[PDB]
Amino acid sequence: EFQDWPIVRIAAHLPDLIVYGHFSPERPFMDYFDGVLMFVDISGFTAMTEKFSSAMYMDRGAEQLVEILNYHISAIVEKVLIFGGDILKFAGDALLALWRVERKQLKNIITVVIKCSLEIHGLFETQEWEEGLDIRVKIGLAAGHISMLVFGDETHSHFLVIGQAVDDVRLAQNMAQMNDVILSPNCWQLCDRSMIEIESVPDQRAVKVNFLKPPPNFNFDEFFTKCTTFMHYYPSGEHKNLLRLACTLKPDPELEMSLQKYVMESILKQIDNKQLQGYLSELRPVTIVFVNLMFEDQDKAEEIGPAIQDAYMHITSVLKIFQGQINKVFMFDKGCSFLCVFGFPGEKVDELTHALECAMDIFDFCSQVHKIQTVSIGVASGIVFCGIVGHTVRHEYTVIGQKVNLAARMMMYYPGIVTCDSVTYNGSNLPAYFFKELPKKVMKGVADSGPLYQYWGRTEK
Ligand SMILES: Nc1nc(Cl)cc(N(Cc2cccs2)C2CC2)n1
Ligand SMILES: [Cl-]
Repeated sequence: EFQDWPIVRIAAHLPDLIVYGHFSPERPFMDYFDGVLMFVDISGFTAMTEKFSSAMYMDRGAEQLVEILNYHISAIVEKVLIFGGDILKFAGDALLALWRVERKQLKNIITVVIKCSLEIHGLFETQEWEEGLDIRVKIGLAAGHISMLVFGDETHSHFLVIGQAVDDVRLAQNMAQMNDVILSPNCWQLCDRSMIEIESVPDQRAVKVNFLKPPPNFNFDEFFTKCTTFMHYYPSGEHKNLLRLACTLKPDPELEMSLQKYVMESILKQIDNKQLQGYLSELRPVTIVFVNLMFEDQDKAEEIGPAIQDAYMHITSVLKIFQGQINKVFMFDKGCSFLCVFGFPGEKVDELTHALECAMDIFDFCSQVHKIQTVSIGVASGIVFCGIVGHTVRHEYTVIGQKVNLAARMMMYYPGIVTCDSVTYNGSNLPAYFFKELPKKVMKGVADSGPLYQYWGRTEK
């Protein structure tokens, strides 16, 4: 069976949630379901990101980084897929996966997902990034009601999953130490407590898995086979050796038109064999504009949806003018954030002045969108790693680096304003009184930030 059609290559960049969705063209589009979520990332990775920027890598740092990252993350991906999970999105060295199931099957699926989690940790027992540095992962699990949001215009589409289970998995995974599997409170509440031995996490209702101790007669393979009854797209029969059913997709121009809207044009160029397959793995100077949209505690998905949509419509128009791309969209703890990048495949130009002007335009517009409580934007400029991360069958373009993290922390630690780093401030074709030098905050994962500035804008008022 020939499988290497463009439609199949596009499907590598998307979950089954999207590939096999069959939803309307209205934007926003929302749907509601239940599932179990897994959030996982890799320890010692930042350490490596640093190693690969240095001269010892002889101009092949981005190539070597992408290789070693994909070596590890593709193993995680394969575990997830063989356990029946759907990888939703990647961000750097992190990924979110979903096992969508009927409410009645949540108990047994939690068991599957815990076993998957333990098998993931098992890959990394004894593993080192390099001699002297271990590679381990941290896992959070959650379960419950999940909403999906699809937003976009006639040319581009984005999706998010939303709700308390989504917030829960992020919180769980944040409490995890290397080697941990943390369960959300609701996940512990819904699980097969007869089989899962936990310990309390101090000052938290979330719990830590110590062991899976199944009954004497339990057989995991048989249990798993029964669970597959409820997995609509588990590869089976003649396709039992495939990691994904999506590998069997056949040409279908209406489906392909829908799916391509989720994928960046430079990626589609590679997929169409009009660009070299290695061209997107690079350490390149970019400017990151990280936009955070905060909603109220009580806001439901049905009001968040339209507001994201409205914000998006303006974001995309401004980025187009200023030559920027949306690299990734995230949502947790009532903040929807857009990781925007100026300068990447082909787009290099007063990149700084424009990133700042774009940020102010976004800030001013979004601040007026109904339901958006606070807009915050962090702007940082520097060398970042760009590349397609994941497995051959399930991968995405992503950006990794200290300036990405810096922009992300700025937007959270300095809410309600537009902030920029020192590179941006100094490089800009703009006068000093357009800025305000800020108090320096101690920020998680942040270096010495260097001086940080608010972009005040062109007038006092
Ligand atoms: N809300 C949301 N949706 C998706 Cl599909 C992904 C995503 N993020 C951020 C989150 C991580 C954990 C819970 S939400 C993944 C890509 C890092 N956030
Ligand atoms: Cl870096």
